[PDB]
Amino acid sequence: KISTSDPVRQYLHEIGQVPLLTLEEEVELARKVEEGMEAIKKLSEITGLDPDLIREVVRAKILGSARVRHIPGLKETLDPKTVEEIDQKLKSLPKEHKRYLHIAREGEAARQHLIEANLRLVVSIAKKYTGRGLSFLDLIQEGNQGLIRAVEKFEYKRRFKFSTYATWWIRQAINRAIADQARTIRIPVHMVETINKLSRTARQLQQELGREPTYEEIAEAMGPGWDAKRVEETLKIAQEPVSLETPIGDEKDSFYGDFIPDEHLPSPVDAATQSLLSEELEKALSKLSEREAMVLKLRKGLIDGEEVGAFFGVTRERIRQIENKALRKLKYHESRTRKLRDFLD
Amino acid sequence: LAAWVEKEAYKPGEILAELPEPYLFGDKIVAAIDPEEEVIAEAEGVVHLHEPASILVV
Ligand SMILES: [Mg+2]
Ligand SMILES: [Mg+2]
Ligand SMILES: [Mg+2]
Ligand SMILES: [Mg+2]
Ligand SMILES: [Mg+2]
Ligand SMILES: [Mg+2]
Ligand SMILES: [Mg+2]
Ligand SMILES: [Mg+2]
Ligand SMILES: [Mg+2]
Ligand SMILES: [Mg+2]
Ligand SMILES: [Mg+2]
Ligand SMILES: [Mg+2]
Ligand SMILES: [Mg+2]
Ligand SMILES: [Mg+2]
Ligand SMILES: [Mg+2]
Ligand SMILES: [Mg+2]
Ligand SMILES: [Mg+2]
Ligand SMILES: [Mg+2]
Ligand SMILES: [Mg+2]
Ligand SMILES: [Mg+2]
Ligand SMILES: [Mg+2]
Ligand SMILES: [Mg+2]
Ligand SMILES: [Mg+2]
Ligand SMILES: [Mg+2]
Ligand SMILES: [Mg+2]
Ligand SMILES: [Mg+2]
Ligand SMILES: [Mg+2]
Ligand SMILES: [Mg+2]
Ligand SMILES: [Mg+2]
Ligand SMILES: [Mg+2]
Ligand SMILES: [Mg+2]
Ligand SMILES: [Mg+2]
Ligand SMILES: [Mg+2]
Ligand SMILES: [Mg+2]
Ligand SMILES: [Mg+2]
Ligand SMILES: [Mg+2]
Ligand SMILES: [Mg+2]
Repeated sequence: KISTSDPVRQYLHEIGQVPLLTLEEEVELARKVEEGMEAIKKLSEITGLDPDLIREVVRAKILGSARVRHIPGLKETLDPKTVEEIDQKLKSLPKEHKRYLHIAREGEAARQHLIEANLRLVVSIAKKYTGRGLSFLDLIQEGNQGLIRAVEKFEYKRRFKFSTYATWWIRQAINRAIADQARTIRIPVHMVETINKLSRTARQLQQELGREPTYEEIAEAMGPGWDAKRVEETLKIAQEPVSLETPIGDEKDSFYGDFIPDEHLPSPVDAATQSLLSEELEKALSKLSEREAMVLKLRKGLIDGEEVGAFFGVTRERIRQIENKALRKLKYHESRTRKLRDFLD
Repeated sequence: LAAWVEKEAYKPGEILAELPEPYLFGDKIVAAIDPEEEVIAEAEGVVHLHEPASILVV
Protein backbone atom coordinates (compact mmCIF):
# COMPACT_ATOMS: atom_id res chain seq x y z
CA LYS A 1 0.00 0.00 0.00
CA ILE A 2 1.89 3.06 1.25
CA SER A 3 5.66 2.42 1.50
CA THR A 4 6.90 4.12 4.73
CA SER A 5 4.58 2.33 7.14
CA ASP A 6 5.36 -1.15 5.79
CA PRO A 7 9.17 -0.85 6.23
CA VAL A 8 8.73 0.91 9.60
CA ARG A 9 6.59 -1.97 10.72
CA GLN A 10 9.00 -4.37 8.92
CA TYR A 11 12.11 -3.54 10.99
CA LEU A 12 10.29 -2.23 14.06
CA HIS A 13 8.61 -5.64 14.26
CA GLU A 14 11.92 -7.51 14.06
CA ILE A 15 13.49 -5.19 16.66
CA GLY A 16 10.37 -5.71 18.69
CA GLN A 17 11.11 -9.44 18.53
CA VAL A 18 14.89 -9.05 18.87
CA PRO A 19 16.25 -5.89 20.39
CA LEU A 20 19.86 -6.28 21.43
CA LEU A 21 20.47 -6.21 25.15
CA THR A 22 22.51 -3.24 26.28
CA LEU A 23 25.71 -5.09 26.97
CA GLU A 24 25.40 -8.82 26.51
CA GLU A 25 23.97 -9.31 23.04
CA GLU A 26 26.04 -6.45 21.53
CA VAL A 27 29.15 -7.76 23.25
CA GLU A 28 28.44 -11.31 22.16
CA LEU A 29 27.87 -10.43 18.50
CA ALA A 30 30.84 -8.05 18.55
CA ARG A 31 33.14 -10.71 19.87
CA LYS A 32 31.93 -13.10 17.14
CA VAL A 33 32.44 -10.55 14.36
CA GLU A 34 36.03 -9.94 15.36
CA GLU A 35 36.82 -13.62 15.74
CA GLY A 36 35.44 -13.95 12.23
CA MET A 37 38.04 -11.49 10.99
CA GLU A 38 40.90 -13.19 12.84
CA ALA A 39 39.47 -16.45 11.51
CA ILE A 40 39.18 -15.45 7.85
CA LYS A 41 42.68 -14.00 7.89
CA LYS A 42 44.15 -17.14 9.43
CA LEU A 43 42.16 -19.02 6.84
CA SER A 44 43.80 -16.90 4.14
CA GLU A 45 47.17 -17.75 5.70
CA ILE A 46 46.71 -21.52 5.51
CA THR A 47 44.84 -21.60 2.19
CA GLY A 48 46.85 -19.00 0.27
CA LEU A 49 43.47 -17.70 -0.78
CA ASP A 50 42.73 -14.02 -0.60
CA PRO A 51 40.77 -12.88 2.48
CA ASP A 52 38.29 -11.47 -0.07
CA LEU A 53 37.66 -14.99 -1.40
CA ILE A 54 37.41 -16.56 2.07
CA ARG A 55 34.97 -13.75 2.93
CA GLU A 56 32.61 -14.28 0.01
CA VAL A 57 32.48 -18.08 0.33
CA VAL A 58 31.45 -18.01 4.02
CA ARG A 59 28.95 -15.32 3.06
CA ALA A 60 27.33 -17.57 0.42
CA LYS A 61 27.04 -20.50 2.83
CA ILE A 62 25.46 -18.31 5.51
CA LEU A 63 23.54 -15.58 3.63
CA GLY A 64 22.46 -17.23 0.34
CA SER A 65 22.63 -20.02 -2.27
CA ALA A 66 23.80 -19.87 -5.92
CA ARG A 67 20.84 -17.55 -6.49
CA VAL A 68 22.46 -14.65 -4.53
CA ARG A 69 25.85 -15.09 -6.26
CA HIS A 70 24.52 -15.35 -9.84
CA ILE A 71 22.13 -12.32 -10.06
CA PRO A 72 23.98 -9.68 -7.78
CA GLY A 73 27.55 -10.27 -9.06
CA LEU A 74 27.29 -11.44 -12.71
CA LYS A 75 29.46 -14.55 -13.21
CA GLU A 76 33.06 -15.25 -12.27
CA THR A 77 32.52 -17.63 -9.36
CA LEU A 78 30.93 -20.78 -10.79
CA ASP A 79 27.48 -20.91 -9.12
CA PRO A 80 28.00 -24.44 -7.86
CA LYS A 81 31.41 -26.04 -8.44
CA THR A 82 33.54 -22.92 -7.63
CA VAL A 83 32.39 -22.00 -4.10
CA GLU A 84 32.06 -25.71 -3.23
CA GLU A 85 35.74 -26.42 -4.04
CA ILE A 86 36.60 -23.67 -1.62
CA ASP A 87 34.40 -25.18 1.12
CA GLN A 88 36.13 -28.54 0.64
CA LYS A 89 39.60 -27.24 1.55
CA LEU A 90 37.92 -25.58 4.56
CA LYS A 91 36.72 -29.01 5.64
CA SER A 92 40.15 -30.55 5.06
CA LEU A 93 41.50 -28.05 7.60
CA PRO A 94 42.06 -30.35 10.56
CA LYS A 95 40.74 -29.87 14.05
CA GLU A 96 42.99 -26.82 14.48
CA HIS A 97 42.01 -24.75 11.38
CA LYS A 98 38.53 -26.23 10.90
CA ARG A 99 37.73 -24.33 14.05
CA TYR A 100 38.35 -21.02 12.22
CA LEU A 101 36.00 -22.09 9.45
CA HIS A 102 33.17 -22.87 11.93
CA ILE A 103 33.92 -19.58 13.68
CA ALA A 104 34.00 -17.52 10.50
CA ARG A 105 30.46 -18.54 9.54
CA GLU A 106 29.09 -18.06 13.05
CA GLY A 107 30.83 -14.69 13.11
CA GLU A 108 29.35 -13.67 9.76
CA ALA A 109 25.90 -14.52 11.11
CA ALA A 110 26.34 -12.50 14.34
CA ARG A 111 27.35 -9.56 12.20
CA GLN A 112 24.16 -9.55 10.20
CA HIS A 113 22.34 -9.97 13.51
CA LEU A 114 23.95 -6.88 15.02
CA ILE A 115 23.13 -5.01 11.82
CA GLU A 116 19.48 -6.09 11.98
CA ALA A 117 19.04 -5.06 15.62
CA ASN A 118 20.53 -1.60 15.16
CA LEU A 119 18.16 -0.54 12.39
CA ARG A 120 15.96 1.50 14.66
CA LEU A 121 19.09 3.46 15.46
CA VAL A 122 19.46 4.46 11.81
CA VAL A 123 15.83 5.46 11.30
CA SER A 124 15.83 7.45 14.58
CA ILE A 125 18.93 9.25 13.32
CA ALA A 126 17.87 9.57 9.65
CA LYS A 127 14.59 10.93 11.02
CA LYS A 128 16.10 14.33 11.65
CA TYR A 129 18.02 14.77 8.32
CA THR A 130 14.58 14.74 6.68
CA GLY A 131 13.99 18.00 4.82
CA ARG A 132 17.41 18.12 3.19
CA GLY A 133 16.23 16.95 -0.24
CA LEU A 134 16.36 13.20 0.16
CA SER A 135 13.52 10.76 0.53
CA PHE A 136 13.09 9.40 4.08
CA LEU A 137 13.66 5.87 2.80
CA ASP A 138 16.60 7.02 0.75
CA LEU A 139 17.95 8.76 3.87
CA ILE A 140 17.45 5.73 6.12
CA GLN A 141 19.04 3.55 3.43
CA GLU A 142 22.26 5.61 3.14
CA GLY A 143 22.37 5.83 6.92
CA ASN A 144 21.92 2.08 6.90
CA GLN A 145 24.97 1.78 4.60
CA GLY A 146 26.65 3.86 7.28
CA LEU A 147 25.88 1.49 10.13
CA ILE A 148 27.36 -1.34 8.08
CA ARG A 149 30.48 0.75 7.70
CA ALA A 150 30.73 1.13 11.48
CA VAL A 151 30.47 -2.64 11.90
CA GLU A 152 33.72 -3.02 9.97
CA LYS A 153 35.76 -0.78 12.30
CA PHE A 154 34.37 -1.26 15.80
CA GLU A 155 37.01 -2.57 18.23
CA TYR A 156 35.23 -4.22 21.17
CA LYS A 157 38.55 -4.21 23.05
CA ARG A 158 37.95 -0.48 23.50
CA ARG A 159 35.01 -0.74 25.93
CA PHE A 160 32.69 1.95 24.38
CA LYS A 161 29.53 0.42 22.88
CA PHE A 162 28.23 0.44 19.29
CA SER A 163 25.56 3.02 19.97
CA THR A 164 27.77 6.11 20.01
CA TYR A 165 29.97 4.54 17.36
CA ALA A 166 27.20 3.87 14.86
CA THR A 167 25.96 7.44 15.41
CA TRP A 168 29.05 8.95 13.83
CA TRP A 169 29.49 6.39 11.05
CA ILE A 170 25.85 6.92 10.10
CA ARG A 171 25.68 10.74 10.29
CA GLN A 172 28.68 10.84 7.98
CA ALA A 173 27.08 8.53 5.45
CA ILE A 174 23.86 10.55 5.48
CA ASN A 175 25.37 14.04 5.15
CA ARG A 176 27.50 12.78 2.27
CA ALA A 177 24.46 11.36 0.54
CA ILE A 178 22.62 14.61 1.08
CA ALA A 179 25.49 16.46 -0.59
CA ASP A 180 26.05 13.96 -3.41
CA GLN A 181 22.53 13.10 -4.58
CA ALA A 182 20.14 15.88 -3.43
CA ARG A 183 20.86 18.06 -6.48
CA THR A 184 20.43 17.46 -10.19
CA ILE A 185 23.68 19.25 -10.90
CA ARG A 186 26.09 17.85 -8.37
CA ILE A 187 27.72 20.18 -5.84
CA PRO A 188 30.81 19.23 -3.72
CA VAL A 189 30.45 19.09 0.07
CA HIS A 190 32.48 22.28 0.47
CA MET A 191 30.10 24.25 -1.79
CA VAL A 192 27.28 22.72 0.22
CA GLU A 193 28.48 23.92 3.66
CA THR A 194 29.37 27.09 1.82
CA ILE A 195 25.72 27.41 0.81
CA ASN A 196 24.48 26.65 4.34
CA LYS A 197 26.74 29.32 5.82
CA LEU A 198 25.55 31.76 3.13
CA SER A 199 21.94 30.95 4.02
CA ARG A 200 22.44 31.17 7.78
CA THR A 201 24.24 34.45 7.31
CA ALA A 202 21.39 35.85 5.19
CA ARG A 203 19.17 34.82 8.11
CA GLN A 204 20.97 36.86 10.78
CA LEU A 205 21.02 39.72 8.28
CA GLN A 206 17.23 39.55 7.78
CA GLN A 207 17.05 39.88 11.55
CA GLU A 208 17.30 43.68 11.70
CA LEU A 209 17.55 45.57 8.36
CA GLY A 210 14.04 45.00 7.12
CA ARG A 211 15.94 44.89 3.89
CA GLU A 212 16.79 41.56 2.30
CA PRO A 213 20.64 42.19 2.38
CA THR A 214 22.25 43.49 -0.76
CA TYR A 215 25.12 41.12 -1.61
CA GLU A 216 27.27 43.55 0.41
CA GLU A 217 26.28 42.40 3.87
CA ILE A 218 26.55 38.73 3.01
CA ALA A 219 30.18 39.22 1.99
CA GLU A 220 31.07 41.11 5.14
CA ALA A 221 29.26 38.92 7.64
CA MET A 222 30.53 35.79 5.87
CA GLY A 223 34.22 36.51 6.42
CA PRO A 224 37.82 36.68 4.89
CA GLY A 225 37.45 36.39 1.09
CA TRP A 226 33.77 37.09 0.43
CA ASP A 227 32.76 39.58 -2.27
CA ALA A 228 29.62 40.50 -4.26
CA LYS A 229 30.62 38.41 -7.32
CA ARG A 230 31.05 35.38 -5.00
CA VAL A 231 27.63 35.61 -3.31
CA GLU A 232 25.75 36.37 -6.55
CA GLU A 233 27.48 33.27 -7.94
CA THR A 234 26.76 30.87 -5.05
CA LEU A 235 23.04 31.72 -4.82
CA LYS A 236 22.88 31.31 -8.60
CA ILE A 237 24.08 27.73 -8.12
CA ALA A 238 21.83 27.38 -5.06
CA GLN A 239 18.68 27.78 -7.13
CA GLU A 240 17.74 24.27 -8.09
CA PRO A 241 16.68 24.06 -11.70
CA VAL A 242 13.10 24.62 -12.89
CA SER A 243 10.80 21.92 -14.28
CA LEU A 244 11.14 22.06 -18.13
CA GLU A 245 7.67 20.72 -17.72
CA THR A 246 5.91 23.30 -15.64
CA PRO A 247 2.47 24.94 -15.95
CA ILE A 248 3.01 28.22 -17.81
CA GLY A 249 0.94 31.43 -18.14
CA ASP A 250 -2.70 30.60 -17.61
CA GLU A 251 -1.80 27.09 -16.31
CA LYS A 252 -4.74 25.80 -18.43
CA ASP A 253 -2.39 23.62 -20.51
CA SER A 254 1.00 25.31 -20.90
CA PHE A 255 4.29 23.47 -20.96
CA TYR A 256 7.52 25.35 -20.66
CA GLY A 257 9.74 23.39 -23.38
CA ASP A 258 7.96 24.25 -26.65
CA PHE A 259 9.16 27.81 -26.21
CA ILE A 260 12.96 27.38 -26.16
CA PRO A 261 14.43 27.71 -29.70
CA ASP A 262 17.30 25.61 -31.13
CA GLU A 263 20.89 26.64 -31.96
CA HIS A 264 22.94 23.82 -33.62
CA LEU A 265 20.25 23.13 -36.14
CA PRO A 266 20.76 25.19 -39.32
CA SER A 267 17.50 27.06 -39.83
CA PRO A 268 16.88 26.85 -43.68
CA VAL A 269 18.71 30.20 -44.12
CA ASP A 270 21.92 28.49 -42.95
CA ALA A 271 21.56 25.36 -45.08
CA ALA A 272 21.26 27.58 -48.14
CA THR A 273 24.27 29.48 -46.85
CA GLN A 274 26.58 26.43 -46.72
CA SER A 275 25.32 25.41 -50.13
CA LEU A 276 26.43 28.47 -52.09
CA LEU A 277 29.43 29.14 -49.81
CA SER A 278 30.81 25.62 -50.27
CA GLU A 279 30.02 25.56 -54.03
CA GLU A 280 31.66 28.93 -54.62
CA LEU A 281 34.53 28.30 -52.22
CA GLU A 282 35.02 24.95 -54.03
CA LYS A 283 35.07 26.63 -57.45
CA ALA A 284 37.82 29.07 -56.41
CA LEU A 285 39.83 26.29 -54.68
CA SER A 286 40.10 24.31 -57.96
CA LYS A 287 41.35 26.96 -60.49
CA LEU A 288 44.41 27.62 -58.40
CA SER A 289 47.61 26.60 -57.03
CA GLU A 290 47.24 23.73 -54.68
CA ARG A 291 50.56 24.64 -52.96
CA GLU A 292 49.62 27.38 -50.44
CA ALA A 293 45.87 27.68 -51.04
CA MET A 294 45.06 24.15 -49.93
CA VAL A 295 47.60 24.59 -47.10
CA LEU A 296 45.68 27.51 -45.64
CA LYS A 297 42.35 25.98 -46.77
CA LEU A 298 43.03 22.73 -44.94
CA ARG A 299 45.03 24.25 -42.07
CA LYS A 300 42.16 26.71 -41.55
CA GLY A 301 39.02 24.93 -42.82
CA LEU A 302 39.86 21.20 -42.23
CA ILE A 303 41.63 20.53 -38.85
CA ASP A 304 42.54 23.45 -36.49
CA GLY A 305 43.25 27.19 -37.12
CA GLU A 306 51.36 28.33 -37.90
CA GLU A 307 52.85 29.81 -41.09
CA VAL A 308 56.04 27.68 -40.91
CA GLY A 309 54.30 24.46 -39.80
CA ALA A 310 51.62 25.18 -42.45
CA PHE A 311 53.68 24.43 -45.58
CA PHE A 312 55.19 20.97 -46.26
CA GLY A 313 58.87 21.26 -47.26
CA VAL A 314 58.90 24.79 -48.68
CA THR A 315 59.76 27.37 -46.01
CA ARG A 316 57.89 30.57 -44.90
CA GLU A 317 59.07 32.84 -47.75
CA ARG A 318 57.15 30.80 -50.36
CA ILE A 319 54.17 30.54 -47.94
CA ARG A 320 53.69 34.29 -47.39
CA GLN A 321 54.60 34.69 -51.09
CA ILE A 322 51.76 32.54 -52.51
CA GLU A 323 49.42 33.02 -49.51
CA ASN A 324 49.28 36.82 -49.84
CA LYS A 325 49.59 36.86 -53.69
CA ALA A 326 47.03 34.15 -54.41
CA LEU A 327 44.74 35.38 -51.58
CA ARG A 328 44.69 38.82 -53.21
CA LYS A 329 44.30 37.74 -56.86
CA LEU A 330 41.43 35.57 -55.58
CA LYS A 331 39.95 38.52 -53.69
CA TYR A 332 40.46 41.04 -56.46
CA HIS A 333 38.93 38.95 -59.18
CA GLU A 334 36.13 38.09 -56.74
CA SER A 335 35.83 41.90 -56.53
CA ARG A 336 35.25 41.92 -60.29
CA THR A 337 32.63 39.15 -60.46
CA ARG A 338 31.06 40.13 -57.16
CA LYS A 339 29.83 36.86 -55.70
CA LEU A 340 31.48 36.86 -52.29
CA ARG A 341 31.21 40.60 -51.46
CA ASP A 342 27.66 40.19 -50.13
CA PHE A 343 28.99 38.83 -46.91
CA LEU A 344 27.44 35.47 -46.53
CA ASP A 345 27.91 36.43 -42.87
CA LEU B 1 34.11 -19.87 29.61
CA ALA B 2 34.80 -20.00 33.38
CA ALA B 3 37.46 -22.75 32.89
CA TRP B 4 40.30 -20.23 32.55
CA VAL B 5 38.85 -17.94 35.27
CA GLU B 6 39.57 -20.29 38.19
CA LYS B 7 42.95 -21.49 36.90
CA GLU B 8 42.70 -24.77 38.93
CA ALA B 9 41.12 -26.85 36.03
CA TYR B 10 42.45 -25.10 32.88
CA LYS B 11 46.02 -24.81 34.27
CA PRO B 12 46.27 -28.27 35.85
CA GLY B 13 43.86 -31.13 36.61
CA GLU B 14 42.31 -29.65 39.79
CA ILE B 15 38.56 -29.40 38.93
CA LEU B 16 38.04 -32.58 41.04
CA ALA B 17 39.63 -31.04 44.15
CA GLU B 18 37.56 -27.87 43.32
CA LEU B 19 34.74 -29.74 45.06
CA PRO B 20 35.83 -28.46 48.45
CA GLU B 21 35.60 -30.57 51.63
CA PRO B 22 33.56 -33.84 51.05
CA TYR B 23 35.93 -35.39 48.45
CA LEU B 24 38.07 -36.73 51.36
CA PHE B 25 35.31 -38.58 53.22
CA GLY B 26 32.11 -32.49 32.61
CA ASP B 27 32.21 -29.51 34.97
CA LYS B 28 31.97 -29.14 38.76
CA ILE B 29 33.21 -25.91 40.31
CA VAL B 30 33.56 -24.56 43.86
CA ALA B 31 30.54 -23.98 46.14
CA ALA B 32 29.92 -20.54 44.58
CA ILE B 33 32.81 -18.14 44.00
CA ASP B 34 32.26 -16.41 40.61
CA PRO B 35 29.44 -13.99 39.53
CA GLU B 36 30.38 -12.51 36.06
CA GLU B 37 30.52 -13.16 32.27
CA GLU B 38 34.21 -12.30 32.23
CA VAL B 39 37.85 -13.19 31.51
CA ILE B 40 39.97 -13.24 34.69
CA ALA B 41 43.59 -12.06 33.90
CA GLU B 42 42.63 -9.34 36.32
CA ALA B 43 38.81 -9.02 36.40
CA GLU B 44 39.00 -6.76 33.29
CA GLY B 45 37.21 -8.24 30.21
CA VAL B 46 33.77 -8.64 31.87
CA VAL B 47 30.03 -8.36 31.43
CA HIS B 48 27.96 -8.95 34.60
CA LEU B 49 24.29 -9.25 33.62
CA HIS B 50 21.46 -11.59 32.57
CA GLU B 51 21.32 -15.30 31.66
CA PRO B 52 18.99 -16.65 28.93
CA ALA B 53 17.40 -20.08 28.70
CA SER B 54 16.37 -19.88 25.06
CA ILE B 55 14.59 -23.06 23.98
CA LEU B 56 15.53 -24.16 20.45
CA VAL B 57 12.82 -26.56 19.20
CA VAL B 58 15.48 -28.52 17.22
MG1 LIG C 1 43.91 -16.20 15.11
MG1 LIG D 1 51.14 -24.66 8.55
MG1 LIG E 1 29.45 -9.15 -17.56
MG1 LIG F 1 39.90 -15.99 -15.70
MG1 LIG G 1 26.49 -27.43 -6.27
MG1 LIG H 1 21.81 -27.34 -4.69
MG1 LIG I 1 45.26 -21.96 16.00
MG1 LIG J 1 11.89 19.43 9.76
MG1 LIG K 1 22.70 13.53 18.41
MG1 LIG L 1 21.64 31.41 0.73
MG1 LIG M 1 23.22 28.25 12.81
MG1 LIG N 1 17.39 34.14 -2.64
MG1 LIG O 1 2.93 33.25 -19.54
MG1 LIG P 1 16.92 25.34 -37.38
MG1 LIG Q 1 29.25 22.42 -56.01
MG1 LIG R 1 37.31 30.48 -61.42
MG1 LIG S 1 43.61 18.39 -58.14
MG1 LIG T 1 43.33 24.56 -62.15
MG1 LIG U 1 38.94 24.81 -63.61
MG1 LIG V 1 43.55 29.25 -49.03
MG1 LIG W 1 46.42 20.77 -43.60
MG1 LIG X 1 44.29 20.34 -31.31
MG1 LIG Y 1 55.45 16.60 -45.15
MG1 LIG Z 1 56.67 38.69 -52.74
MG1 LIG a 1 58.27 37.91 -56.38
MG1 LIG b 1 48.71 35.83 -57.50
MG1 LIG c 1 30.51 49.62 -51.96
MG1 LIG d 1 32.10 -28.27 45.56
MG1 LIG e 1 36.82 -35.03 44.52
MG1 LIG f 1 43.88 -35.04 51.06
MG1 LIG g 1 31.85 -37.52 52.03
MG1 LIG h 1 36.04 -46.00 51.23
MG1 LIG i 1 30.20 -16.06 43.12
MG1 LIG j 1 30.94 -16.66 31.28
MG1 LIG k 1 35.54 -6.56 39.10
MG1 LIG l 1 29.87 -10.77 27.66
MG1 LIG m 1 23.78 -10.51 37.30
